[PDB]
Amino acid sequence: FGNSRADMEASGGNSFNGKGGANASNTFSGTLTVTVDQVLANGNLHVVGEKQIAINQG
Amino acid sequence: NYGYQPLFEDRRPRNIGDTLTIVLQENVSASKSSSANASRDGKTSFGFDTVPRYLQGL
Ligand SMILES: CCCCCCCCCCCCCCCC(=O)O[C@H](CCCCCCCCCCC)CC(=O)N[C@H]1[C@@H](OP(=O)(O)O)O[C@H](CO[C@@H]2O[C@H](CO)[C@@H](OP(=O)(O)O)[C@H](OC(=O)C[C@@H](CCCCCCCCCCC)OC(=O)CCCCCCCCCCCCC)[C@H]2NC(=O)C[C@@H](CCCCCCCCCCC)OC(=O)CCCCCCCCCCC)[C@@H](O)[C@@H]1OC(=O)C[C@H](O)CCCCCCCCCCC
Ligand SMILES: O=C(O)[C@H]1C[C@@H](O)[C@@H](O)[C@@H]([C@H](O)CO)O1
Repeated sequence: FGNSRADMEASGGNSFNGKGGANASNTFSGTLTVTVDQVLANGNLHVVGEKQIAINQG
Repeated sequence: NYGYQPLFEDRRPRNIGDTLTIVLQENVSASKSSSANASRDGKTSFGFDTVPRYLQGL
């Protein structure tokens, strides 16, 4: 060890960060009167309805 | 008019010319939202700053 033959110095680093996300929301707060389309074998009713409103410009 | 008219019924419209009152009170509101994100970060390092005499080769 007379010289710096044994003198040693070293550093090392490794950092990793990963992220991920997702969202999906929906809301509906109306009331619509529909009409029966047909009666199924079990008695369930197929209902279809439509409502058109022309407030102004569309 | 010679038609029959009930006494105790609510006088609902029954024929072509009958008139009815409609209260609109319409209120519809629908909303929809969605989001997504993805972040990846990495950063690596390595350094001696001092190398032993026996390791100077590499
Ligand atoms: C998943 C695991 C799978 C297994 C993987 C296997 C290993 C997968 C491979 C890992 C090793 C990387 C290979 C690097 C060399 C190489 O091939 O790929 C190079 C390109 C890179 C591609 C790599 C992509 C991989 C892709 C990734 C793949 C990963 C999988 C090409 C090249 O060759 N470029 C080359 C060129 O550049 P240029 O182009 O510009 O011309 O020339 C210049 C100048 O040459 C120098 O000149 C000096 C004087 O000037 C002279 O010194 P002097 O004494 O004479 O004065 C000096 O001589 C000397 O070292 C003198 C002497 C030093 C002895 C000191 C004691 C050290 C002991 C150290 C002990 C090591 C302990 C592990 O030697 C040696 O005995 C070396 C030790 C051999 C150990 C054998 C392992 C036994 C198992 C021991 C097992 C231990 C059990 C516990 C001269 N050095 C040379 O020639 C170069 C070479 C000479 C080869 C002849 C020796 C016998 C080889 C014999 C066989 C080797 C075969 C592999 O040595 C090496 O490093 C070889 C390292 C091998 C380690 C493998 C471990 C296997 C584990 C086994 C595991 C299964 C070089 O700088 C440059 O190389 C360099 O920079 C390299 C740099 O230094 C060192 C950085 C290392 C950091 C880690 C990598 C980090 C990289 C990470 C990012 C990708
Ligand atoms: O005993 C040896 O082998 C040495 C001692 C140091 O001086 C070393 O560095 C080397 C030098 O390179 C000679 O010129 O000689």
